Order: sequence, then structure tokens, then C-alpha cells
Amino acid sequence: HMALPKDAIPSLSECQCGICMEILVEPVTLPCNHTLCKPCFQSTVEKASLCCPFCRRRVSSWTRYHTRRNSLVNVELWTIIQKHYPRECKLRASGSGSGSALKRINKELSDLARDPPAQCSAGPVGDDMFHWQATIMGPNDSPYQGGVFFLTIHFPTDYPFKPPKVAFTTRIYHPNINSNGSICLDILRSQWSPALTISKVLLSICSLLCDPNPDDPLVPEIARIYKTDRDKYNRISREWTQKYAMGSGGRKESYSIYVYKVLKQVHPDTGISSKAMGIMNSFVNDIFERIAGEASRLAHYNKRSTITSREIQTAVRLLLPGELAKHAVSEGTKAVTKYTSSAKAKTRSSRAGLQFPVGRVHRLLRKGNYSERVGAGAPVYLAAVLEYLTAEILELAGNAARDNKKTRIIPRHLQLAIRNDEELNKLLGRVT
Ligand SMILES: [Cl-]
Ligand SMILES: [Cl-]
Ligand SMILES: [Cl-]
Ligand SMILES: [Cl-]
Ligand SMILES: [Cl-]
Ligand SMILES: [Cl-]
Ligand SMILES: [Cl-]
Ligand SMILES: [Cl-]
Ligand SMILES: [Cl-]
Ligand SMILES: [Cl-]
Ligand SMILES: [Cl-]
Ligand SMILES: [Cl-]
Ligand SMILES: [Cl-]
Ligand SMILES: [Cl-]
Ligand SMILES: [Cl-]
Ligand SMILES: [Cl-]
Ligand code: NA
Ligand SMILES: [Zn+2]
Ligand SMILES: [Zn+2]
Repeated sequence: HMALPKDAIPSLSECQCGICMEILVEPVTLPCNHTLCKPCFQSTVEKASLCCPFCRRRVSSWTRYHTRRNSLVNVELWTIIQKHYPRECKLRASGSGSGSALKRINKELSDLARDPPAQCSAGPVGDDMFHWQATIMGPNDSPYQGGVFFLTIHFPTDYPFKPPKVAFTTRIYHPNINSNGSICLDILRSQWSPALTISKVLLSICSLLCDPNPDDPLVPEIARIYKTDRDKYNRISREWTQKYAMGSGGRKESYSIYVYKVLKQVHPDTGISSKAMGIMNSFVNDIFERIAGEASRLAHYNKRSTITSREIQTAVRLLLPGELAKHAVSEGTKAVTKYTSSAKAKTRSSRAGLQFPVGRVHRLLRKGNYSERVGAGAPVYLAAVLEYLTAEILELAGNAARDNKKTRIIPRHLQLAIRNDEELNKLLGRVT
């Protein structure tokens, strides 16, 4: 029986059908050596074009021969897939319109929920599955770091056979993105393939932000600056990220994408202005610095070289007022407990069940030189506290926007929510 070396057993993602994005079932490998599941072969090849959906090679003769002999399936590959992914196969076992656009887009959306990529998010704007909104954060290794960029995705009716149309809604200073948000990227036009996904497109866009292609520009002036005055390009990129993409300008740490994600949990249909987001970022940075500094002193005074979740917990009690401290302590403890009792995951935040960045918080705790060593639980606890406080502030700020007949949180709604809440005013009144 066909067996593979263990190192060469294909992953689940490598066993997906390039057309429907479901697991390959009864895989049909065409003479061009491109594969698709039998339902997709029946719907897109046998019934209609009689051509390979990937390379357009004709396969009518091949199909005639092997349909008569019931030898369309690649039994060697089918054996391997059934052996290593039997449950995924079982869910497709009892079935005969595979390959349709609506099904493919829905499958990609479901896949995103199970496996989000690199702090990106994408989903339907309303009830039209063919129109999506996407959110990407500016890569850390780029002058867009800390920014939140919104994009629109328009799926064509014959997706995945034609590429999706992706454009920036947020203004950005980039040689390959113009004032309308049009993107010059190979994956969107010349190098599109039905097996590519929105996830891979967003990852490719993030990589473009890290490393532009100045030799094929949409804005020649920006490419010229990138090629002759990189410092000026970086400076202007950072400035635009602050002006339009909720950046910090590069001086302070940005949490805008995490604030936004928390906001969508407590108030899905409510937005936040850039000025208000700058205030939210000032709170998080100040709370971080107050807790981290207190924990630094608690480790030193007690002759401990490490800041652990115990110093974080004590610092929270010392710095926050009663009920806020009690809930924060409960949230940080819950996150450290969940983190310790969970498997290593894609991100430490996911292992802790948090939106805020555990890994980044840990890096900041070490970069600030608050102590010689920082335990793994400290950033989990601290990130959970910052997330809880952000959630409590956005909860009240959103309630102030609803009461004011507004759908967008602005500084007025934040200053109102904080002043009206006794404990929050005591915690943040001086920061404002
Ligand atoms: Cl095997
Ligand atoms: Cl082996
Ligand atoms: Cl079978
Ligand atoms: Cl042929
Ligand atoms: Cl067959
Ligand atoms: Cl399985
Ligand atoms: Cl920079
Ligand atoms: Cl332009
Ligand atoms: Cl466009
Ligand atoms: Cl130009
Ligand atoms: Cl304590
Ligand atoms: Cl991580
Ligand atoms: Cl980092
Ligand atoms: Cl680190
Ligand atoms: Cl860093
Ligand atoms: Cl720890
Ligand atoms: Na971050
Ligand atoms: Zn398929
Ligand atoms: Zn082919």
C-alpha cells in the first residue's frame, strides 16, 4: 500500500481543493498534473469546458477514456488523504454544485474564523457575501507600524476564476498604492490563481507594505523618494500613518488595532474617530507604564530579579481603585490560568484568550528595562488588564454615543464617560 515518508505527509491545507477550498475527495489529477476534487471536476470540467481550470489544457480525450473505465481518481493520492484526514473526508462522504462562487467565498470566511492571519480580519460588510471589508495592521518592520488600514474587497461573480478587487480605503503613502487606494501587486492580476485566497492576498499586501516595489510604481514621485531618500520616505510614511491610519507617529506604542477589535466586541455597530483613538492609546500607554513601574519597584524592594504575574497583581491592587482592581485581578488571573492550561498556539494571545498582544507586551516589559528578567505570566496578566480596562471604557463611551444619537465615538464621549464614572475618573482623570 502506497505509504510516504513521515516528513512528506501532506498537511491538511495542502490537501484542499484549489477550486472549492474543501478537502480533496476522490481527487482527480488531470494529465497536466493539476488536481481537483471529483465534485469540482464534474461541475467545472466534465459538464462544461472540458479544460483544466488551472492551466486551460483540454482533457476531453482523457476524460472520455477514464470515465468509461471509472479511472478518473488518483487512487494513490486518495489513499493518502483518507489515511491521514479521515474525519474531514467523512464529512464530505455523503454528497454528489461544487465550485460555485458563493460556496467558495463562504468557505474562505469559515476558514478565516478558524485560522486568522497575522492580526488581519476580513468579512462581509452587510448581507452581500460578495462585498467584504478588510482590516490590516501596519507591519512592525515598516514605517506603517501601529497603523490600522481598512480595505474593500469585491468578489466577481465567477470567483475564484477571476481575481478579487482589493483597494485601500485608508489613505497611505506608498509607491505602489495611489490616492484612490488602487494596489499594484502581482497576486491581484498577473499572478492570480484559483487556489489563492483572501488570506494570502492580505499577507501579500502586508509584505508589500514592508518592501515596496519602486521599479513598478503607481506614484512615480514616491518611488523616486524611496529610491533616493529612504529617510524622507519613512518619515512621510509615518506621518501619514498617524494622520490617516490611527498611528502614533513613531514616538509611542500604538494599540489601535486592539482597541478597535475590543470595540467591535462591546459595540459591533459603533465606530471610533481618530482623535478618540489617540486618547484610548494614551490611556493604555499610561496604565502600562504605571503598572510596569510599580512592578519594577516591587521586585527591587523585595530583592527579586524577576517581574512575575505576582508583582503585576500587587501593582494592579496598589494602582487601581477597589472594584476596578477586583475585576482586573480576576481577569488577569483567569488569563494566566487559561494560558498555563492550554497548548502552545499560533500566538500567545490566542493561548491566553486575549485580543491584546501578549508577545508585544512581553517585549515592551523587557525593552523598558524594568527588571533583569520578565516571567512568561507577567505579560499575559498585564495584557489582560489593559484589555479589561479598554473594554470598560469603550462600553461607557459607546453608551454616551448612543445617548447622543451618534454612531461614532469622539473625544466628547470619552471625556464624558470617564468623568461620570467615579472609579475611571480616579484612575484616568490626571492623564487627560
Ligand atoms: Cl503515508
Ligand atoms: Cl519515515
Ligand atoms: Cl472512495
Ligand atoms: Cl483532448
Ligand atoms: Cl471514476
Ligand atoms: Cl481528519
Ligand atoms: Cl520608520
Ligand atoms: Cl496618486
Ligand atoms: Cl482599484
Ligand atoms: Cl508622481
Ligand atoms: Cl496580591
Ligand atoms: Cl505570540
Ligand atoms: Cl514584538
Ligand atoms: Cl521579548
Ligand atoms: Cl521592539
Ligand atoms: Cl510570571
Ligand atoms: Na502590536
Ligand atoms: Zn473542489
Ligand atoms: Zn492543468
